This record gives sequence, C-alpha cells and structure tokens, in this order.
Amino acid sequence: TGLKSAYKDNFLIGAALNATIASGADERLNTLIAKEFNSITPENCMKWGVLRDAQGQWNWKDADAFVAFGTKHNLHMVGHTLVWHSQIHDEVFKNADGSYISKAALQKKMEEHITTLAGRYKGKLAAWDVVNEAVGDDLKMRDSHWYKIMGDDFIYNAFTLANEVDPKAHLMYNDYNIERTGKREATVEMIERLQKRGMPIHGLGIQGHLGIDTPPIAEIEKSIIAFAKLGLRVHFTSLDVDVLPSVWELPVAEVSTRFEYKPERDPYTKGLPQEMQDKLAKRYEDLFKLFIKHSDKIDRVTFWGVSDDASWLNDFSIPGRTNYPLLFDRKLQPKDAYFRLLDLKRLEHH
Ligand SMILES: OC[C@@H]1O[C@@H](O[C@@H]2[C@@H](O)[C@H](O[C@@H]3CO[C@H](O)[C@H](O)[C@H]3O)OC[C@H]2O)[C@H](O)[C@H]1O
Ligand SMILES: [Cl-]
Ligand SMILES: [Cl-]
Ligand SMILES: [Mg+2]
Repeated sequence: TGLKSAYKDNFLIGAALNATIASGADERLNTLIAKEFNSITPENCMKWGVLRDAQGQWNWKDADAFVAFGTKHNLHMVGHTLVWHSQIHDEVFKNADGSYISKAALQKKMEEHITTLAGRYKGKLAAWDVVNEAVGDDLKMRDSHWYKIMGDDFIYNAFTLANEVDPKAHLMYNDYNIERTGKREATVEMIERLQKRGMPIHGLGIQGHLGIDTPPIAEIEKSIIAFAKLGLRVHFTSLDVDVLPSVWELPVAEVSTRFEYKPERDPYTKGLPQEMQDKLAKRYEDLFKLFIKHSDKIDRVTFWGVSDDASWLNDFSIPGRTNYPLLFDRKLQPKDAYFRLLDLKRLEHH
C-alpha cells in the first residue's frame, strides 16, 4: 500500500497542501494523498495575513476548503499557525506612521484572532502550531514585532489562549534549524522557562527543511531526544531535502549576490541525474532509519509538499530554481527515495 500504512505503527505520514490541492479538484492528488498520507497541514491558508486582509477582515474559502478535504478523506489535520512573524500584515503591529501599538491592544488582536481561528475549527483540527519560529538565528529570541511589543508573553499568551479555545487540541511549538546545536539549546531553554510558567504545550515541531548532506543524522538525533525529554511529543513538520547548491555558507562579499538567480546555482533544470536520485534516496533513508529508531518519541513526519513541481524550495531560497526535495516527482510518480522507505518497513525484522 502507501507510506501511511507502511508507518502505521510508527507515526502519521503527512503532507502540506497548497490551496489548489485542498480544493479537491485534482483527482490524481486525491487518489495519491488518500493512499499515502493520513495527516495534512495547510501550506499557506490559515496564516494570519493570507486568511485576513490588512483591515482584519476574514475570508474563509481556502481555510474552509482545506478542513472539508481532511474531513472528506478522514485525515489528521494540523492548524498552521496562530502566531508567527511571517505572512502577517504590519498593520497588526504598527500604526500607519510606523509606531507600535500598546501591548494591551496587540493582546486584544491576539485574543480575537486565536478565539476566531482555533474556535472555528475546535475539534476538527487535531493539532495547532501555536507559535512558529520564535528563536532568532543568532540564538536569541527573534526580534519580531510580536517579541518587541510583548516579550515572552506573546508565546505564553498564545498557548494559554489556544488551549482555552480547543482544550482537546495538541499544541505545538514549531521551528527550523532546531536540528542544530546552539538553536536547539536556546529553544529547549525557551520551552523550559515557559513550562515553568505553566504554559500549556504538548508537542514540539521540528520543521526538517534539510539539505542533501547537512545537518548530519547525529545532530537531528540529539534534538529528537532533547525535546522529548521536555515531556513533549515530537513531530517532523515541514520535511523536505534541498538538493541544490547552497547559498547558506557563502563568502562575505556575497550575502546577496547570493539570492540572485544564477545559472550554476540551478544545475538540474534538464532533470535530476541518476547519481543524485541516489544521494536523495540514501539521505531520505538515513532520515527515516532515524525516525523509526525514535518513533516512541515522534508522533508524525509531514512533508512540506506532495510533489517536486509544488515545492516551495523551487523559489526559496533563490526564485525559479528546479529543486527535487520530495517523494513524488513533477509527474506524481514516486522517486527512488520512496521505495527505499517502503522497503525499510516492508523488510523490517521482529
Ligand atoms: O514557490 C512559491 C510559493 O512558496 C510556497 O508557499 C510558501 C510556503 O511553503 C512557505 O511555508 C513555510 C516554510 O517554512 C516553514 O516550514 C514555515 O513554517 C512554513 O510556513 O511559506 C511561505 C510561502 O511563500 C507555495 O508553494 C508558493 O506560494
Ligand atoms: Cl497555498
Ligand atoms: Cl546532470
Ligand atoms: Mg473531524
């Protein structure tokens, strides 16, 4: 059968779904999703600034279509995300003159947003990313407007609110590069200090935006262990593997430059050679060996897309590259990495 049944006894197999896919209108992705995944996450549609215009006004079409889809196919559904510094309008934070509104006023906007959003899907969504990406890459609390107006209380109040709205909801914190030493620890710290405040939190999302070579598997492992120790369920939430030239490690004189589209940084436009098909299978296989090792700690592994043609890495971090990060190709056909992963479970020894 599919991924989901292969991994039934391990964890949920999930896909982020764009709004075209959430519409139901692609029978070929319906057939695929129904076979392969049992968990879905809205890739964009339940984000503050996508869901609401700059005046706080709500359009629920896509948000509603996504919940109709998972109800329809009976898939576990993750809300993404109540409180985040990205894809949210500056009018949330700032007067037209640039100045920041009071904390009190922003609290009120947060109350309303969580109350309406979690409230509306209370009991339909099993899980929420309540706060997304609150630790800076300099390993300090990210200097978002959330943070600058509110402090730790934006995260605190966000969870407490969420939990009051849907008591039943599994409530996560979600971040990227927390596979990595340094930011892993600053996040463990962050949870700890809020958990001693009594903040209701149930899960820790590891985004899992990985590269073909890095981070190493020992890294990821340390993080699975650190976070579960905080008495939380571990999720891999935005899984994909970047197979393109990295701009992450570039010399000074090229901080951008580095985001500009350049030929050589897009080397596989004519197709992914077999030699890299293979590095990608092997890298997915290492990851999933790891995940199986620790499936007492991991509740779910979600991919940040269904197929390559629809991966966000085609445009991040350089617009318009041809990447190959996911299990299904641009023709919806499964890739070498896919069979390696069925095989792990198929041939498993007990
Ligand atoms: O390719 C163009 C564009 O990218 C995609 O939407 C993007 C989302 O996938 C992206 O998701 C975040 C990835 O980082 C973290 O996991 C974070 O938690 C996610 O929200 O968000 C930015 C979007 O531009 C679409 O495929 C398409 O619109
Ligand atoms: Cl979308
Ligand atoms: Cl090639
Ligand atoms: Mg339901």
